[PDB]
Amino acid sequence: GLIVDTRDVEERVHVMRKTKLAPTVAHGVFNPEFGPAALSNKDPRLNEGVVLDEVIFSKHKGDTKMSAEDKALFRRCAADYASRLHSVLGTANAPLSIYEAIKGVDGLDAMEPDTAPGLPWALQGKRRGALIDFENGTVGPEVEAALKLMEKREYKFACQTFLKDEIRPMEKVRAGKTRIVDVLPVEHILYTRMMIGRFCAQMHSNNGPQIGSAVGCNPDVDWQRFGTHFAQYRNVWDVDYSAFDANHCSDAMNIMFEEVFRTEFGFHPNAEWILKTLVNTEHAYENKRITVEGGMPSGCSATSIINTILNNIYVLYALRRHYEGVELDTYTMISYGDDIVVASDYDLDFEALKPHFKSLGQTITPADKSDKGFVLGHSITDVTFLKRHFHMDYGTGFYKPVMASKTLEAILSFARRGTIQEKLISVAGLAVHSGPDEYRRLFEPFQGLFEIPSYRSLYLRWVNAVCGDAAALE
Amino acid sequence: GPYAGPLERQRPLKV
Repeated sequence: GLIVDTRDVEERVHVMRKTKLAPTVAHGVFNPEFGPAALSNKDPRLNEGVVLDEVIFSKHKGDTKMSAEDKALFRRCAADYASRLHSVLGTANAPLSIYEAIKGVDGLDAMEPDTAPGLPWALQGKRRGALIDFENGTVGPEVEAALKLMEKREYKFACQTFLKDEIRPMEKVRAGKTRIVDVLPVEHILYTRMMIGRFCAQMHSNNGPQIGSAVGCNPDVDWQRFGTHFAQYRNVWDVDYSAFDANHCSDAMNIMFEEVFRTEFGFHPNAEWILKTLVNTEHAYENKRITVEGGMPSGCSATSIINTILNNIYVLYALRRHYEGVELDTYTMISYGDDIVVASDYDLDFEALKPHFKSLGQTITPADKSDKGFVLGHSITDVTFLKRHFHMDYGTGFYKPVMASKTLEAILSFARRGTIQEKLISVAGLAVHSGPDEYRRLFEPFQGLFEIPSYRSLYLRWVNAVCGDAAALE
Repeated sequence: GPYAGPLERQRPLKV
């Protein structure tokens, strides 16, 4: 988005720290071009002389303002998508009773028991459980207060800013491209799902090429569902954005909320508000406290949904801004946050869409970095969604998600002390689709040191998930 | 390449 002022005031939020990820026995075998993100502005590997802070906030290249016409077009693309959305989700998007907004409902998972409470709960020292009784299902001291200042529309907050302790490609590592996570005051999160937690519930439940959402899916089995649907079309695109979240122009966000969360659909008239509050944000990075217009903060709940909705509107907006009478049925797509896959029998020219996406402030580019030219013909077995490729299972004919071996090795090369054993299991689930040989190889350097799930043990478990009958009938 | 890296997240946590 756009920085309106970089200031230094009073306190200092200590986010400075080390990485807890650590090389495993695997690292000394695969030696991945991957490594932990720079967490200290003086990290020994920072490519010569570059500042951490400098890089981190350099994604806010500004906030694209739109022409009254482009606006009206977006508002039309929203009124159309938001239509076909609720028309399939029903208007069961009413609010949530406090209790539900904590324990979740059929679909929506229960709020996070205890993770970074945000501001001002930290410049005060204490947990979420130390404010809200998570075991119970209701508020607390300052909680119900904030809850009412919000209820009356008085509430205003500040976004805490975290650092992403994660594995990244050695290049981006040295470039100092450590990602940040705006962790908001937990009451804001609570009221958000109280406003649209029911909307999100249905969202998760009906994920698919229909509503164009992937949020709430289980890639391990929904890959068959998805795979087949995208096997009908002529062309398949694997679009790629640059800081998708950070570049959502103020006008886009404000207009999307307005059109997608109307009381006309059963929402509360404070849905539009609580969402509009996400536009102009204040971020506290140590002693620094910055004001950021535009762009959506990656950290708040519903983030993936909001981004998905956006991503869907952008595709309709962009196309109409170049084609003749484009309708939602002209194409088909499905996105998860910013990750996206589009399909259409028409031979659309995404290369001619860079501008129309630019009008929104989104720089689009093809995934497979080859000749960076939006080519055609591409099929389901070229694109990569959620870092998982669509592979035909030569054993059951069903599709299975395969992560590039390299990328997998990276996951196995770094693990915080002692978690190895449980991760090796989790990660093992992801690697079973790389075949039996690559499975063995990816874990080969672990035998006699840990419990490696037999290749059979997992294949069979996956089989009775993609199609429970297919397991018995065979 | 772009800021878009290959080894990070996938979904929030379990469904």
